[PDB]
Amino acid sequence: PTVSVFSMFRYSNWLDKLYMVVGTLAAIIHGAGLPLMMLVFGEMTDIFANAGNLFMNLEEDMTRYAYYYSGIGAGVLVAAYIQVSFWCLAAGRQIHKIRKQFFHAIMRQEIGWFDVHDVGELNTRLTDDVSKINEGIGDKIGMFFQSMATFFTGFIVGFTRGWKLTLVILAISPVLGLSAAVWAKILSSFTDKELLAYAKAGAVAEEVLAAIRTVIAFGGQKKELERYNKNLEEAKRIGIKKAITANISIGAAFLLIYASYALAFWYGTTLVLSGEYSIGQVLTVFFSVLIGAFSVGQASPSIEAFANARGAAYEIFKIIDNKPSIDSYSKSGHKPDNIKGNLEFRNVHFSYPSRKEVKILKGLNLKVQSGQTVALVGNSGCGKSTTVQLMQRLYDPTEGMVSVDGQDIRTINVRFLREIIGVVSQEPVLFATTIAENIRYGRENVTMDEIEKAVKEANAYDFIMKLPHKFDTLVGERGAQLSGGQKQRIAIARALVRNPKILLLDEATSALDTESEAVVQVALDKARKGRTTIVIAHRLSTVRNADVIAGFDDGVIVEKGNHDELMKEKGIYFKLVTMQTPVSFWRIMKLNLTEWPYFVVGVFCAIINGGLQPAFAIIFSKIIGVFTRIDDPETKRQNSNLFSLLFLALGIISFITFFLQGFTFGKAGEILTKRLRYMVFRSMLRQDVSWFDDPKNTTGALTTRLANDAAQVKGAIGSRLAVITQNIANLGTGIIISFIYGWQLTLLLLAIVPIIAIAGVVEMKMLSGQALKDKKELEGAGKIATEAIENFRTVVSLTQEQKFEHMYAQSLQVPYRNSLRKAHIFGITFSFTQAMMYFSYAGCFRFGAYLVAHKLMSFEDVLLVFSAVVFGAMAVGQVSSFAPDYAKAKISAAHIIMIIEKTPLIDSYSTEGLMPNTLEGNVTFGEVVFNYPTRPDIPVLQGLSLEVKKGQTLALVGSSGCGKSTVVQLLERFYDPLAGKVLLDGKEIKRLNVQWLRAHLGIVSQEPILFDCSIAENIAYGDNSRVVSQEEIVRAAKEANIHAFIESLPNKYSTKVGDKGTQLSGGQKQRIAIARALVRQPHILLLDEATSALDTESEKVVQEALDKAREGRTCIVIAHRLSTIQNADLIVVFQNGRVKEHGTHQQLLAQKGIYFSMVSVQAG
Amino acid sequence: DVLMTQTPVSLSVSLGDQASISCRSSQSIVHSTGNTYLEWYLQKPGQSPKLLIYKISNRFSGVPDRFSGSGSGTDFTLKISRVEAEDLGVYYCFQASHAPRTFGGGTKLEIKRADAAPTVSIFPPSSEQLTSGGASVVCFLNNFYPKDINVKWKIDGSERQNGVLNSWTDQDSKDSTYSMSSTLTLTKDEYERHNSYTCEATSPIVKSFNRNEC
Amino acid sequence: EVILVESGGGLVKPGGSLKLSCAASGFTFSSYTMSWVRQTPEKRLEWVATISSGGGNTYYPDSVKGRFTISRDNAKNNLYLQMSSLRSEDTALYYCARYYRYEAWFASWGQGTLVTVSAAKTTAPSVYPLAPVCGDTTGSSVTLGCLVKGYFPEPVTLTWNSGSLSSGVHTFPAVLQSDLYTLSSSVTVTSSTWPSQSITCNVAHPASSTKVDKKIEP
Ligand SMILES: CC[C@]1(O)C[C@@H]2CN(CCc3c([nH]c4ccccc34)[C@@](C(=O)OC)(c3cc4c(cc3OC)N(C=O)[C@H]3[C@@](O)(C(=O)OC)[C@H](OC(C)=O)[C@]5(CC)C=CCN6CC[C@]43[C@@H]65)C2)C1
Ligand SMILES: CC(C)CCC[C@@H](C)[C@H]1CC[C@H]2[C@@H]3CC=C4C[C@@H](O)CC[C@]4(C)[C@H]3CC[C@]12C
Ligand SMILES: CC(C)CCC[C@@H](C)[C@H]1CC[C@H]2[C@@H]3CC=C4C[C@@H](O)CC[C@]4(C)[C@H]3CC[C@]12C
Ligand SMILES: CC(C)CCC[C@@H](C)[C@H]1CC[C@H]2[C@@H]3CC=C4C[C@@H](O)CC[C@]4(C)[C@H]3CC[C@]12C
Ligand SMILES: CC(C)CCC[C@@H](C)[C@H]1CC[C@H]2[C@@H]3CC=C4C[C@@H](O)CC[C@]4(C)[C@H]3CC[C@]12C
Ligand SMILES: CC(C)CCC[C@@H](C)[C@H]1CC[C@H]2[C@@H]3CC=C4C[C@@H](O)CC[C@]4(C)[C@H]3CC[C@]12C
Ligand SMILES: CC(C)CCC[C@@H](C)[C@H]1CC[C@H]2[C@@H]3CC=C4C[C@@H](O)CC[C@]4(C)[C@H]3CC[C@]12C
Ligand SMILES: CC(C)CCC[C@@H](C)[C@H]1CC[C@H]2[C@@H]3CC=C4C[C@@H](O)CC[C@]4(C)[C@H]3CC[C@]12C
Ligand SMILES: CC(C)CCC[C@@H](C)[C@H]1CC[C@H]2[C@@H]3CC=C4C[C@@H](O)CC[C@]4(C)[C@H]3CC[C@]12C
Repeated sequence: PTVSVFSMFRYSNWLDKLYMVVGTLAAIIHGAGLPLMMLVFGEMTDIFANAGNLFMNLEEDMTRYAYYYSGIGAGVLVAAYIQVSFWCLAAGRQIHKIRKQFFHAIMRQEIGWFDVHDVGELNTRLTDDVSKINEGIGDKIGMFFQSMATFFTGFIVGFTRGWKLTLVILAISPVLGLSAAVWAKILSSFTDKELLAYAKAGAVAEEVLAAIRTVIAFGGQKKELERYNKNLEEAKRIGIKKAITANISIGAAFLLIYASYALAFWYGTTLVLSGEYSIGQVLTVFFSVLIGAFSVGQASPSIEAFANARGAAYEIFKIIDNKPSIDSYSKSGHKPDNIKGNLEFRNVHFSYPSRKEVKILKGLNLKVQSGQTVALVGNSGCGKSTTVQLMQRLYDPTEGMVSVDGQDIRTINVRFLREIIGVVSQEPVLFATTIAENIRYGRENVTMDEIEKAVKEANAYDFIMKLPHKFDTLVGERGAQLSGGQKQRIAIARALVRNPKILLLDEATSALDTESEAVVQVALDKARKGRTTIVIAHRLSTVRNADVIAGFDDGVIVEKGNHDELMKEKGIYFKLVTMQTPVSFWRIMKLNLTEWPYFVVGVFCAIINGGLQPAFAIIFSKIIGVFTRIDDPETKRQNSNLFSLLFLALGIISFITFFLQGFTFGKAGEILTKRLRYMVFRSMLRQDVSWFDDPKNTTGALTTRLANDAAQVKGAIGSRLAVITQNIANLGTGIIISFIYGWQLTLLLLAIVPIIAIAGVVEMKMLSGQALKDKKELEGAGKIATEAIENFRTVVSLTQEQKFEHMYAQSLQVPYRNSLRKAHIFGITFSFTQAMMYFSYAGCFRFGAYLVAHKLMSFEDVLLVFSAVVFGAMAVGQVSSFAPDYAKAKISAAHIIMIIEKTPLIDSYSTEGLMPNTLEGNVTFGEVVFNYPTRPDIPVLQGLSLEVKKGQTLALVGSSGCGKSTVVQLLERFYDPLAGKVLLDGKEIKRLNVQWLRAHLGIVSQEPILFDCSIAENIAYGDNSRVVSQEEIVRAAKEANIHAFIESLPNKYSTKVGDKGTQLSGGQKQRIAIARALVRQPHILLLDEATSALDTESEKVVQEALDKAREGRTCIVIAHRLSTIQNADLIVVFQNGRVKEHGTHQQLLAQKGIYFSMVSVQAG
Repeated sequence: DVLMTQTPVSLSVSLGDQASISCRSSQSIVHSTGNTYLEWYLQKPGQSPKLLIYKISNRFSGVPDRFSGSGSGTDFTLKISRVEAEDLGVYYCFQASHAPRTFGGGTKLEIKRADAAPTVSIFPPSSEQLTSGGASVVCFLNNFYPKDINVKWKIDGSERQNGVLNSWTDQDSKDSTYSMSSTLTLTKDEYERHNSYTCEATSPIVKSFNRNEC
Repeated sequence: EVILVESGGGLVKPGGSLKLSCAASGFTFSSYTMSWVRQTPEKRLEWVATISSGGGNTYYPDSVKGRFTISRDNAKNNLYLQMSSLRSEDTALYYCARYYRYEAWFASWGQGTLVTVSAAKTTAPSVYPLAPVCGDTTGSSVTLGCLVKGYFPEPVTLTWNSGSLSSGVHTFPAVLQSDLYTLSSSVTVTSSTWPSQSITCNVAHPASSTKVDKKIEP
């Protein structure tokens, strides 16, 4: 669907409504400017053909006709300026209003809108959709009107000069319109066809580049490479056919134009010889009507662009038309004055609109008084965060009524209520400004003294003092520059600066140490006496000193009372407390050196295509020189027939040679792009995981490099050799011939050819539009939008949208002025290079009359020099426009050859190394330090050590991100540590073979990822370089207890699975990951988070195959669920990388340490 | 081939009358362009032909308005009104409409005038010719009209000789008269044998001389 | 004005090869179609050949094609006609003629050039003075003659006193007899002219390089 036309120009004022009307009138005038030139030129050639009478008064008459040409030139100068300037100004101002209103509408949106609509889609639709609207209401509409005016002027001038000859053109004119329409529609950046061809291979590229570590883990690079190559060859085939047909179309356009010349002259000489028309009358009519018919097709991309703009405006306007159910832009709600903390919930049933079939809540009733510290305890899934979100009115409850000190929310203001409730969420985000602004983000008017007070209440002033720019430090994106503890404490301060009336903490001390959490809680109890408070966390240290503790079960608050009340109640909380106690190099031709025959044929055909322009200049001059000589009717009839036949033969040659040049260069270019994509992708795969770490080149840079290199390198190689050759042939022959024929006129015209060529280029660039507008500026503006869509979760709490929209507008204020000036400049350059042609006509034919009068050259020679040098410098402009840039192509080639010759640490195709015939299975790590390359200043390990024997079920337990999967990567050769020693059965991994190690063991990743194929080819990814038997495919499925969910689906072993397994559930993809690794039969096995999303009955059937297969092979399981940790052989707890405790489980349970506190979570 | 045939072969016209020639073609000349090309040419005695009407009823630059052409289909005509003596020669009708270009035969135009009589003058053989063994007596009959006149050589008063040579100029455009020469050529011995030589134009006009030398 | 002059016509034995040249001044030679036309001794005009303005197209009639060949040299402004396999019926007077806009075929004719194709041998003329007996006067006027006789081929030039005497002259057309030509001319001058100052009969026969000025004597 698409908008109306009245609803596209919705943001148009009286000033924008004037610009469009006057630009439309000026475009009509500009349009009619050219057929009048052909009328004057036809009338002028009769002054030169009847000049010599057996030359007096030739220079007077050429003076008058120079005035005519210069008057038309001035008229077109003024009208073309007005046209382009006024349409680009109307579009610019309107697009500005649309950008602002679109973003302002995105801000006033219900929560969860972003979950429904991905935020890369919002951030991309923003820019793409506004550009797609801008294109259609800009100068494309002016060009449309200009071409309709040219059409009508052409046919009126035609029919007025002579109707008999115009009717014949009009009979063959629809074919001309179709030829031109098809040509320009094909021409309007036919690049999306290549994107549509490469879409599927890009899908494979994005799959493999989402799970690079996984594919490297299984070692199956070759399989994914075969897949990419198959997709690639398909796209290559489609491209070859597209080149064939596009070039056939250009060829038939040229054939039709030339055979039209042939017919026009064959019948026009019949009319001239009969005495009815003259030769000027025939030139007038033929050129007027031909130009009108071609101008109708020069306006076909405008209807396309307008349809696309209409389509995109529909989406945007629909986004800005919806009004959510809650919005801080409505002042209807009443603001209270005497603020008193009181919470009343009663019969509160609520469900998430994202998944409304499930009901987490089934009514909660609660009454909380002022200052009453209420804690809520329960497992993750009851919805503590759901209650926190329910509080601030992020949603509305489906049943009941909620109230805060008497009256209900549903009749009072959302903004006022939102500001007085200081809330901290589970995972805070921090804005990438200075920290002073971050803490200022509480409210508007906060001075530095209050800032210091709040930061000293947060006890986060030490790391403020040790780091430079103590109030000027720009924190990185998503709080990466500082640590987690500092970040959470300053987030607490950021909440406190608002001076709230109700405080709501949710997991305020997730990764916090002892003394900082203690001082934080002391400060929290320093500012709780005037404010209501609700705290949600896991640590029971900051819970025992509360007012009232409650307990969630199935969303329902079941237990109520104080501490001793739930002690004597002996419930789940009693169980809890009972258990707790730079350069650029040229090698681009060597890349394409295998396809030499295509280039030989292509350069030959390009030489001919360049020569076709002077040949036409010569034939045209000679036909018009048949009627300036004093010959009989038989001589004129025979010579006219000869030259009309020559027009036809030149048409056929043009058809063949255009087809051939296009086809051979296209085939060579497509072979080059397929080979380049293949080689680059194979090189990417052969890079280890350490190269991919770089945030520049992890996901987007590589896929954009594939889809950019493809086009660019064929651009350089084909453009250079074809355009340089075609234009050398064309202009060189033109200028040499026109020098031997007349050298004075040639020297005069040789000063005007630059402007004619560049005029062609500026016009064609106007036809293609603008690829990029205000790039730097668009970055400056879109950074704000990115950081405002990413931090939406936080910013709806902070209620700082207004203060964010103003930042957006301020960021827009520079590109706006820049764009209006750019329009006023482009209008001038376009109008001047358009009028230059009329002035060139005038100057050349006044000089020509002078020469002819002094008998220094003939008329036919003036006409030949003019046609070869001027009619044939426009062609240089067109050809040079159509060619793709060489600078971007050459830098792209530099990057491609960098990636191609790129040499990684270890070679994947290297079998060299220690290859023992036997192994033992014992591993030993000692004093092993690991620092991430991306984070060289932050150490995650401190020289850990381990000892592993055969069959030893070694468990690893710790906090999140403490070096859990680090030991996994440190075994699987992803990272080699700077210091340490790793003995694998007395064999150091650095001297062994690199594929053998990765071949012997087998693991399950943290998150299961499956490939775009059936489940059969998902499990048969585990064993490669080997013939997989289906009896092991069903065996591994029965063993993993997925055989039931396979044998149930239609096309059981050929059911096509979505990307990452988005079709089936998390438990099944976790099982089929267990079965994917099960077929490996590894002598060393690792498990990371083996029971993340799995049922309780499914864990026993998963582990039962593990327990029976644990024997013989070393086993290492890392999980959070204690069930697999109790039965393990030995357990190793980590703390910031350091091995704290190690030994048998009983020895760890005898001496109570930190592991005892880990066992004390929920048992009893 | 298409052949043009002009109706009068000779045409005599009083000074001041009207003269009409017609040139009927044989294949109804008309080109493929719908133009019919049919021109008239006039050759005055002793000069190259000159253009006169480059199609049916046009007129060449310099040609008086007395000449007019008019023709249709396969019959064309030329009419002159108030002939003069200057307009005196042969009129050809050229047609360039078909692939061999053909002229017509011609129509001699002769202006009538008052009969004049020749100034006759006889001349004796020169010394140089007598030495070589020859004798030619020459008699000019100048500025007379009409053309038809007879000259009779008399040798020694009675010998009407006949071995003579005659040659007519064309009608003179100035006075419309004629002339002609009569040359009696014989041997030096047959001449010496006689004394009196008489030239007689045809009341004839006589002229004579008496000697072999004086 | 347009001046076309022609040259190159002389006697030729049958089967021989001749070449005629016609030089054109006063117009732009390289713009005009040009033709050769021919006038027989019965005085019947016949078209001979046509050539277009570049030199591309040439048109001959069936009678003459194959043997004759027309060409033009646009740099020297010259028109040439080459003739081969001559015949007796190709004996005539040849004119070059220039084409006219508005489509008239021969606007400006040149002077003739006379071409004879026979076995007759070149023979210089015999010039004889003609005066009255003993210088006898005929009143206020005197008529003098001059007789050229026995020459071949036809072209012969006769003037009086290098062209000074032109008013009262009567040259008579040549008469062929026994493969020889005979021509005569008369002048009429006042009696106070000839006996006072003598009158010279200038005769030239280019075929034989003959050139004789015979004074008339009493
Ligand atoms: C707004 C910028 C501008 O208007 C563009 C462009 C150039 N301008 C000047 C105005 C102009 C055009 N024609 C003219 C003819 C006489 C005087 C002025 C002009 C033209 C036009 O028609 O606009 C409506 C045009 C012309 C050619 C052109 C593509 C082109 O644009 C569509 N050709 C590329 O090779 C050549 C041609 O072969 C072609 O069109 O092939 C794609 C073209 O044959 C036809 C049917 O046009 C032709 C004959 C007109 C043949 C030989 C050379 N001559 C020179 C180039 C060419 C033309 C307009 C300014
Ligand atoms: C139709 C719209 C979009 C444009 C208006 C067309 C204009 C440019 C038309 C309207 C009337 C037209 C004129 C009508 C009369 C004549 C007289 C003739 O001897 C030459 C053409 C000429 C001079 C025409 C030129 C084109 C013209 C001026
Ligand atoms: C777009 C299409 C349908 C237009 C229709 C084609 C017309 C314009 C074509 C078809 C046949 C053609 C006509 C055939 C016969 C003649 C008769 C002559 O005395 C003038 C040309 C004229 C009149 C032609 C002019 C062009 C013509 C009328
Ligand atoms: C459809 C397109 C591609 C080609 C259409 C060609 C038609 C419209 C053209 C091609 C040849 C043309 C004909 C060419 C010759 C003549 C003879 C002339 O004295 C009258 C017009 C007439 C009869 C033309 C009428 C229109 C005509 C038939
Ligand atoms: C598809 C359309 C636009 C093309 C129309 C057909 C053209 C190519 C045809 C139509 C009539 C044809 C002409 C018909 C007659 C002759 C005479 C001959 O001695 C030379 C070729 C010549 C001059 C032809 C050239 C080709 C020609 C002009
Ligand atoms: C003997 C001489 C005068 C021959 C004339 C050769 C000229 C016309 C040739 C020689 C160099 C050629 C240029 C070489 C490089 C390029 C740069 C490219 O971005 C557009 C084509 C362009 C601009 C060519 C245009 C044609 C050109 C200028
Ligand atoms: C003196 C002789 C050689 C004159 C030849 C004209 C030269 C100077 C003209 C002819 C065509 C012109 C080129 C036409 C188009 C382009 C493409 C554009 O992206 C850069 C300018 C460039 C490269 C022009 C530079 C100047 C140029 C090469
Ligand atoms: C925009 C800039 C480059 C203006 C260029 C304008 C040129 C092309 C125009 C301006 C006015 C014009 C001139 C106006 C007057 C005459 C006087 C006459 O005796 C010769 C022609 C001549 C000399 C014209 C030729 C072209 C001309 C010089
Ligand atoms: C091409 C455009 C941009 C401007 C070029 C203008 C040239 C073509 C114009 C400007 C000056 C003009 C000259 C102005 C006056 C004279 C003097 C005389 O001897 C006749 C012609 C001559 C020599 C003109 C020829 C045309 C001319 C040379």
